[PDB]
Amino acid sequence: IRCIGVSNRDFVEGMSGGTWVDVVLEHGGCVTVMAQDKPTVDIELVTTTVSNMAEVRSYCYEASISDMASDSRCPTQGEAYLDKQSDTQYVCKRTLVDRGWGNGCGLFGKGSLVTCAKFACSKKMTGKSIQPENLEYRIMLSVHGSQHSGMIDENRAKVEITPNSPRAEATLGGFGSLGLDCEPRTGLDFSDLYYLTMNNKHWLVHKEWFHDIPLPWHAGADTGTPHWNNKEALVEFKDAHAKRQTVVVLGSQEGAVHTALAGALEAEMDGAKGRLSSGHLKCRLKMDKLRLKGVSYSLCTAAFTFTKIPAETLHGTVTVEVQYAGTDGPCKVPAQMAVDMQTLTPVGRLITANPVITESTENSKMMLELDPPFGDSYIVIGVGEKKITHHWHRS
Amino acid sequence: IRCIGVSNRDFVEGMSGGTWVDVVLEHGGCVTVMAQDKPTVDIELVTTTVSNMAEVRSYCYEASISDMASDSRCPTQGEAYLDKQSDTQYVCKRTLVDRGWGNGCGLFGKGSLVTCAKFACSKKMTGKSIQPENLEYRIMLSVHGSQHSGMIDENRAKVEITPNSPRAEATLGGFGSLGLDCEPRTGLDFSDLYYLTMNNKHWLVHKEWFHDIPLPWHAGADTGTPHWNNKEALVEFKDAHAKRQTVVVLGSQEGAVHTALAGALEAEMDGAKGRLSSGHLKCRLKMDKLRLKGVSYSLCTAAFTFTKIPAETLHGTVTVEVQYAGTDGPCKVPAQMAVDMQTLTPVGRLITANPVITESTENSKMMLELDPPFGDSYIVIGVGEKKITHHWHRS
Amino acid sequence: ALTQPASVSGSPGQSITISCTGTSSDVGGFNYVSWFQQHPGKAPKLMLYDVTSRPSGVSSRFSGSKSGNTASLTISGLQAEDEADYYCSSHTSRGTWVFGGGTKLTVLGQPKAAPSVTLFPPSSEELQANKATLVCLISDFYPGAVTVAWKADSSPVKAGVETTTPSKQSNNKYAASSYLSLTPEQWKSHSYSCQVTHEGSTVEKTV
Amino acid sequence: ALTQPASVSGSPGQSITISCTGTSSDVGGFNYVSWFQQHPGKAPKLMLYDVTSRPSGVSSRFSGSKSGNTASLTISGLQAEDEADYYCSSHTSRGTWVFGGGTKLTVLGQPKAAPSVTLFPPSSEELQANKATLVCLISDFYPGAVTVAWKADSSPVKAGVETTTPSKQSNNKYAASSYLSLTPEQWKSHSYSCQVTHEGSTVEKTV
Amino acid sequence: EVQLVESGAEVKKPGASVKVSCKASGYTFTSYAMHWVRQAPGQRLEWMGWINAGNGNTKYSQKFQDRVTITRDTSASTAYMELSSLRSEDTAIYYCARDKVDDYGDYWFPTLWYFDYWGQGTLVTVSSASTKGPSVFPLATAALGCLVKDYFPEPVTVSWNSGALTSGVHTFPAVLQSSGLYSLSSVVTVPSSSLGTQTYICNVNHKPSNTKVDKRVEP
Amino acid sequence: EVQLVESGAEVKKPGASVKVSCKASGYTFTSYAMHWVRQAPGQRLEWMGWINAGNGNTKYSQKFQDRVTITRDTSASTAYMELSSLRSEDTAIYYCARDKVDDYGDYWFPTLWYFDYWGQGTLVTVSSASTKGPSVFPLATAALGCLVKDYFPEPVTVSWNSGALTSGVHTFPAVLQSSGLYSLSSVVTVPSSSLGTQTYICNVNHKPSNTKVDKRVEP
Ligand SMILES: [Ca+2]
Ligand SMILES: [Ca+2]
Repeated sequence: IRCIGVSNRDFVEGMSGGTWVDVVLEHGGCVTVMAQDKPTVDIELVTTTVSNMAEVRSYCYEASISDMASDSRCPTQGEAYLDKQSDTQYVCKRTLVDRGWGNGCGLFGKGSLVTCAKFACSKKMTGKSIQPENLEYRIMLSVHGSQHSGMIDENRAKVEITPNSPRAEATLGGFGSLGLDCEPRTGLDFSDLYYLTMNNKHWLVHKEWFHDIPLPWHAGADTGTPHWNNKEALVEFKDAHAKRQTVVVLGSQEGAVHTALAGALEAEMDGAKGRLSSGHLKCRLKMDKLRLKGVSYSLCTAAFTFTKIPAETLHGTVTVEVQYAGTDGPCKVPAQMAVDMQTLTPVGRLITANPVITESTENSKMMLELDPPFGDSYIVIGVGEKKITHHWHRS
Repeated sequence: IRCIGVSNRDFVEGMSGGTWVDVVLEHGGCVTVMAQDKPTVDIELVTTTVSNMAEVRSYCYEASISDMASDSRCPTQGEAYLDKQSDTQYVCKRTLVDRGWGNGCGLFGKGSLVTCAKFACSKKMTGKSIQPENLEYRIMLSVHGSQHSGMIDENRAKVEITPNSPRAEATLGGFGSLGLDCEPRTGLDFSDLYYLTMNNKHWLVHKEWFHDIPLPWHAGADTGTPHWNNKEALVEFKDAHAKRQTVVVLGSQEGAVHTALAGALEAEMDGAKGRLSSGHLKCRLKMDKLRLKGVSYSLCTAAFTFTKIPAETLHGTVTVEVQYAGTDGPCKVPAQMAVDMQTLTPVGRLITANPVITESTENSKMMLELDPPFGDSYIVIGVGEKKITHHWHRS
Repeated sequence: ALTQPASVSGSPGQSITISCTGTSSDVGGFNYVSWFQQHPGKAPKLMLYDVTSRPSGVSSRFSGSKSGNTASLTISGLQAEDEADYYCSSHTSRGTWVFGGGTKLTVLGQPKAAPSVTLFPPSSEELQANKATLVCLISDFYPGAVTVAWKADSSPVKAGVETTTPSKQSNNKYAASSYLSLTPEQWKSHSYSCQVTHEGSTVEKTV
Repeated sequence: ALTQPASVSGSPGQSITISCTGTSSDVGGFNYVSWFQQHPGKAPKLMLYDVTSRPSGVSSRFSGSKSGNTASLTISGLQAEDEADYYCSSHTSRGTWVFGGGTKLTVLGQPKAAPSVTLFPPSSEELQANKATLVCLISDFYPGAVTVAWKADSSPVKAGVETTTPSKQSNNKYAASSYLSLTPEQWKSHSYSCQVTHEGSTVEKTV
Repeated sequence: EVQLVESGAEVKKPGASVKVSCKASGYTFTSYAMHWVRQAPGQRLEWMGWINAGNGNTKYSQKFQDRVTITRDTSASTAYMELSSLRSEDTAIYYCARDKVDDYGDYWFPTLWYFDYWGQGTLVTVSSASTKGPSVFPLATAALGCLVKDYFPEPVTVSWNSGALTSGVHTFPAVLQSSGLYSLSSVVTVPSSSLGTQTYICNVNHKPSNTKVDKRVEP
Repeated sequence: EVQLVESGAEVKKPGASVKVSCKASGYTFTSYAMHWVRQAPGQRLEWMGWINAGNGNTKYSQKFQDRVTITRDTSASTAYMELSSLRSEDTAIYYCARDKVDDYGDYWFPTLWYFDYWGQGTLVTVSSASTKGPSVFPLATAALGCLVKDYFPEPVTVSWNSGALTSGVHTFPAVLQSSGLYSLSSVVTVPSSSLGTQTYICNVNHKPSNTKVDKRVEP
């Protein structure tokens, strides 16, 4: 029943007596599979996981500087030098300044000056690599087994599909089992995609774009205190009037990066695993071992009661929840639609094949789904005098 | 002497017997003014100040969000609403999400959802307005009065020029006084310039550019907790799969702003006053009351000694510092250049008019500046047998 | 935020209904309506959810319904073991949860009996010890649900008041106590009155 | 960082020179060379700056010069009032300031006299009180400038040593004291020696 | 067998902070949100907040926005609630209760059957008092009684006439005041003919402070 | 009249922090940089750093980079030096000294005549000790003496034979140890013929602790 209420819902009808049914599962979608003499089954791709990612490279998009220092020399005394020039955490630059008797030099003219400042990253973004073999697709199945909405594993199963194990068989208790032969390697191509993390938000980006980012970077396996390459990308030096030189940081580039990510897929993180809420999986479902659990039940004879008002889903089907006064459960629910209440000739069809009451206890509930004809018809639940009806209009 | 050693040094020679001398003072420049029978005077614009600025407007270039909340409604139950929608610190947006029996709604379909989040500024930039009448130019004067480099107010004066007081007279003790009639209103036009402050750095920017900045802003007179207009400039909402909606902040725009400021003049702050290290002032100097202080001294007769090696400035002049053994001070320094040591015929000229020894104490020092001819010549200091010489080559 | 009656009672074998009234943003807006049973000294137990659904194991004597902004829990065939506090709850349009005030359910084992009220002033020794408490004793009422109002010279008073939850006497009726805390000066300023409300009746005492 | 001799002396009326040797990044690189005079108990006083310049009021008996990495302060016509510590200083290429070690200037009022050295071991009572100090007394030297070296069995020792600045005796020669602090066990491990150096001579005592 | 086990009772001073744990067994902890609901004595249930055990996301009631932190440890299958800047109104039993998250790992809408299992509850008493004995005052068919004021911690035991008088005796449960200290009273109904003739002594002892007190009650 | 006046002496414990002030008069405070230079007793001068009074910019020696803060108050014409995380090596006299900034308000290159005026200096003693009396040990032409160990604070006064013996007596200035406590010794030179015959008693008293001690010294 898990597709009931999903707007992006597809209905797939297999051939009577057929073995296979092709489906396309997409994040945000849900497929209801029907076939004659089989239980109706809802199937949905709920998660896509990437595991064992490897850190590729980190980029500093916001930096700061401190501990600025200078060395200066008189004209003809050569180039200035600071020992911070031998420290990779520092950025340095040389210029010339006017010197003379008034500031302590025996000769007049241009004296060398060098200025250094310690670079530190405020905020960085990290890129991690993806191996296509490390994908895992999680598929949920939910049988239309007459269970009602909000029941606190026979109607429900979880299946995991991987590149190395593209086939699964989900066992559905009394309903038998369903086979899945999927195509995980087809679809989203992680050949050229890195995983980018910035400020606890995540995207899938193209490698080519990631490798051409004009920002300081440190190596994937550089841990603890980082060593920044291309610090000059965020630091500039200015001089004024042959009197001094200062060092400034270019402001944060976070907005430029966010702008470049407008056309990119978004992702989340599950510990060390990446979780994508986008993508699809093409599967072939084997129906040979799927069975109707309650096809041998007797008819229910006691009185039904609507516990909710029947409700139209976005695709024109109708959901019906009823409470059953009797004790002869398990039993088949008499359920149909009719235009002529005297004939009780069936019109429309049910989506929930073989609606049943399961429990032998009184006042148990069940739910079913119907596909009414266009126009007016009566939903008829139960048999004989105590049957209940609900007049329906479709479109 | 304050121009000695400045690379951007201009020499201005007034007419003999002239009253006026036109000069152009620029930040980073220095003008040496010479005239027959007058002391040589150095004049320099050292600061330009803007006072009484008024805060115009502040822009948020980096924001953050917190206290995110949501309200949701079932289909046919109308639009969602959160009371944070009545709070100006919050940004809000509506969308639709799938609802049905499984998540508590009697009817299936699109239900209204609204999401709000509290906006806060991390970093802002402030623009202040300028009134042209509130400019102040500070001019330093330094007479070539034979004082030496590094002497711990007769040779030095400070003059202040304003739009409302464009004339000044600087008194120079024994040298008389110098008159200045300047053109402060001409020059840098603060008609269309705001003063921008960001991260304790400052620029002069154009009003047109400042008023078109696509960022959230608060009013100049909004104090304490700010009220941000156009918060949407840094906040966006996203939704996914008709299941949810989140709110994200666009990253810092600091780098875009820094990029737009590449072609702008830089400034500093002196308390509440703005200080510019760029610009100029055109002045006319009145020389009628300028006098030579030591024109009546007798000649020095005792022995001079070089205390430093004469040094060539960037413009080819030469500075000479000497110590004087005698006690007959104050007295005139015998000083010249000669190609023929027998003739002692003068060649070249002095920049320091009327070089003198001031003190009557022994072993006092003085400094003078010379303008040698091209080629070889002798710097000759003193008279008779004890005179000292230094052979010079120019170019 | 959700309103339910303070007390409800019935004879064994009969039916009773407990109402729970909210607003369009909780009870009238969604089907996230639940009922919990809480016996003394134990955690609440889910009895109903989704308005009408029962967890497996909960007797079908319990049933639920909803109309506009009012939800209802009906218990038929009352047994002595159903005696407990019952709470409705709803998820809200804001993603929060709200509970009702709680309803004491009594299964009547004796006829209803009005309370006896006695009002003690501050003991002459207490004022000499510089504190003053007024004490209101309520005894021999059934069912054990009361509300108490304190008055200082014909005007309500809510500060300084504390009241106990009714406790069983040895004779199986109920008793309760209410204290009004005062400085010796406040007490001497004014009359003071304690009025008990039980099954719609009110008994009043003054000192 | 700047090196100047420890002590300098001359007779009244004579000239003396105090050198100050640095590197190409302070004294040999710039003319920011200064000399300060410090009398006991007072702040330093600027005597020379810019290598050769005198502040107004400083007598012309003081003069300065510079050659390579070595600066020199010459004082002619020595007077008893010139007795003080003198310090050179330089601004550095790094924008910092460095001072020299300081030179004691003595104006000789009596012939030079070598020190008398006496070395006390730990008192027999001190070891029983669980501490051990060795004390070296130097007396009757002139001028008042010495350096002291402590040895533990013919090998240098710098830890635990403290030494006083020479102080005037009543007979106007100088005295000084040096302590070597030891645990009673360290003392019993080894000989110990104190050697005083005065005007290039060395006097040694051992216990 | 699903079980939620909470830590034992705690007494804390106003301004301090409490942290209570709730350990889950019998179900996969990361597939559920853990809610915290408190109940002041004699009062209604009050929802405080929840944490999604699978991804760590939380949601707090606005009443508790600043003072509440809810965390989780997955290895220990344990949820934690911490309340800071405590006041007298925080004295309550704190329960945890579970609800299932959806199959995408998110907890946007709860399931219909939220709070199907509850922890056993943890008593938290906010008081500034320290171990202290009570003050005993008198109170006077007729009803007489014993007022036992300002003691800490519980309990107090009361008898009448050293146990000779048991009939018509009722000792009330304690009341916790704005004081931060408990109070109670004990009442006995006796015939009015015996008032001046017969003596009635109230025996209150409070072992935490080891105080045994006897107090005559008379018109 | 140019004057720089510094605050009075301070005693502090290792790990704590000192703040010393230097108030400038007779010149325009904002036109100058204020430097701090310290001098351990008996040792050389050591430059610590400077602040530009006109714009607040500072420069610290790398030896003092982390522990030093130099600030200024223009309204009070006062410079401040604060040294944190003190150690035994910080015991010194702290001086301020001025130098002029250029006419653009900047302090890139100093003037040639830097430090032309100095403050009077402020003594700072780093020690963990508290007021305590000394331990007195003996020491033995001949020289004998008195070792006065481990006292705090200064001073100690020493006489010999209650003042009868003054000739050939010298009391040394105190030494501050790694202990954090001072020590000194007093020596007297006497004839060797008198050693066994004549008695020599050392009178040390230390009023801060109000301790008067007399100690005989003998072979
Ligand atoms: Ca590293
Ligand atoms: Ca405001």
